[PDB]
Amino acid sequence: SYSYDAPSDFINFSRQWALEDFEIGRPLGKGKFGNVYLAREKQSKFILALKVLFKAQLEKAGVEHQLRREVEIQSHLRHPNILRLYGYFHDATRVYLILEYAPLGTVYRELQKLSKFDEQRTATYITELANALSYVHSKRVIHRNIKPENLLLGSAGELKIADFGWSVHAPSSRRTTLCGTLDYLPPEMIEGRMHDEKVDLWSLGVLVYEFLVGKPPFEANTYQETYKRISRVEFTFPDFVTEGARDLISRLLKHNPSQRPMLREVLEHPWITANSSK
Amino acid sequence: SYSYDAPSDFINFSRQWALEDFEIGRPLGKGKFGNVYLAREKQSKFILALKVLFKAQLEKAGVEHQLRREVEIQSHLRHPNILRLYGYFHDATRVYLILEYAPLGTVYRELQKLSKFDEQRTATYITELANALSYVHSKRVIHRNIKPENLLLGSAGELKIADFGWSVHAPSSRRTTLCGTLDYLPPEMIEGRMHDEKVDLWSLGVLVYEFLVGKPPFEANTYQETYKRISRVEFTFPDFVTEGARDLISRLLKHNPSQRPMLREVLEHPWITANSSK
Ligand SMILES: Nc1ncnc2c1ncn2[C@@H]1O[C@H](COP(=O)(O)OP(=O)(O)NP(=O)(O)O)[C@@H](O)[C@H]1O
Ligand SMILES: Nc1ncnc2c1ncn2[C@@H]1O[C@H](COP(=O)(O)OP(=O)(O)NP(=O)(O)O)[C@@H](O)[C@H]1O
Ligand SMILES: [Mg+2]
Ligand SMILES: [Mg+2]
Ligand SMILES: [Mg+2]
Ligand SMILES: [Mg+2]
Repeated sequence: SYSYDAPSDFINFSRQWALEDFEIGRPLGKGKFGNVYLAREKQSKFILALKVLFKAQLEKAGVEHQLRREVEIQSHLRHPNILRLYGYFHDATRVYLILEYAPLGTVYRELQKLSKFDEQRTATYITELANALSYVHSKRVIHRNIKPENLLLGSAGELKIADFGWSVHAPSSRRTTLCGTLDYLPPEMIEGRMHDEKVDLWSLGVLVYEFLVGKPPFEANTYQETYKRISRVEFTFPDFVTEGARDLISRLLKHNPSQRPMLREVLEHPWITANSSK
Repeated sequence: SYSYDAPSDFINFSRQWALEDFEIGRPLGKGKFGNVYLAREKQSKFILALKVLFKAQLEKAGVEHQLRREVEIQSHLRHPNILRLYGYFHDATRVYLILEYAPLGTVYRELQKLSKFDEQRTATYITELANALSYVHSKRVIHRNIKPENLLLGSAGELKIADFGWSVHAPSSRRTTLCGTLDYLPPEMIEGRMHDEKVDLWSLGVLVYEFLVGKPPFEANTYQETYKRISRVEFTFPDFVTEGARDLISRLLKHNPSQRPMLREVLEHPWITANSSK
């Protein structure tokens, strides 16, 4: 049940994929269902990332259909600021995603090192991110999981959107995380609200805030308090956040999704154009 | 922060409550934040249930405000088929709910013993449940957690609705269980859909099915499959479920909440009146 509408054939980086095509290196990270390994295609010596997923853990979590969406959606996207998915294959026990290797790690880790980004580094990242999301949204795809952990850095330090495991086509009501006993709840208590590409515009506004401040705007001790802060749009600005940054953040963190700007208004925002290098 | 609009004064079952007012017996059950104990008020020797909740665990889960709703809502309800909450009190570390003692246990356990209920036992329970939910809904309260574990049995074998920890006033969009990182999700991805008292009509239909069949209609191996079965109303009937029972169940398990019958149509349904003893 692992036949996707996505490439599975050998690629000459200089016949179906096989595990014997790859040399394996250090783990680049640990996912929930397996590790992502630094890898190399043997013939071309091309460096890639090999995401290994265990079929047993995929099925016990019932996530086999969202994996299909991740593979099919990401493999058909071609953008300099989006992580390539060159193809996939599977054997008896594992599924392998052949991913573009991002050498400079996650924006999450870079934010940990630098504590907070200056306005120019932030505006440049937001330009790259808005460009990539514009391309994603032109395909009617919602990423729905935009956050520093899922933003990788290319060899030139540019942003690469990664982790399309939650991506869907707009509009959608699909949930992302399900917890608790559902057996007795009606549909109106388990189904998510209808949402579209404006979801990623909100996440983009959260990123502008955390890039400049060093912490997310709705941070709280419990899930419930964070839930209320988000639902009621309860956040405040430290005094060092400039007026132009406060304007862009406030325009993006709108409870009404239709009131959030188009990505082109973000790219042309005065604070962005004044501080971005791209 | 544990001052509720609910009784906290001593009651003569034959001055504020104190833990010294009660003799403690065996645990009647184990909740998520503490045990429910068989207890006895010393002066009157009146047998009750003492629900003990640890403030430290309540706050680390951020559930202090839903506890207020549970205490305030349940303590103002007076119905023979609803578990009384006589009052509450708290000390430095714990909150105590003084509950009516239900001698014959949960419907859950009775269903485990009998495997499945005959049509007459089922119809009688549904009559008692519909009567109690009619009273609850007359107060514009949604229980939102109707299931066999939360239905207790009085000394005469009658149903008693229990566990109002999820109860709210209609209409509502409050979630019941929150899981996963919310920090980057927009409101439309974390907020629940608007719902009202029709929620409990769906749960009632699930109960009719499980009472007669012995298993819930949307049972599945994963949360995701169960989610899809509920959202798409995917269930089938074993051949022994009679035509009248199939009619009542199908009328209640409507995806559109407004298409579900009033509780009075349930109480007057031909299958109910033909088989209920109440
Ligand atoms: N192409 C890549 N290049 C470099 N590092 C990568 C790449 N893909 C993944 N990683 C690293 O591996 C980690 C886990 O990958 P990820 O795709 O997020 O797994 P996941 O299970 O789908 N999501 P997560 O729960 O965060 O692990 C990431 O946080 C990165 O640090
Ligand atoms: N008044 C009562 N009389 C008799 N048994 C009771 C009473 N209240 C609770 N119990 C038992 O104690 C168990 C736990 O009580 P409950 O009120 O459900 O705790 P909870 O944490 O709010 N929900 P749960 O997660 O199921 O424990 C129940 O399943 C019953 O078996
Ligand atoms: Mg991730
Ligand atoms: Mg993920
Ligand atoms: Mg319970
Ligand atoms: Mg409960």
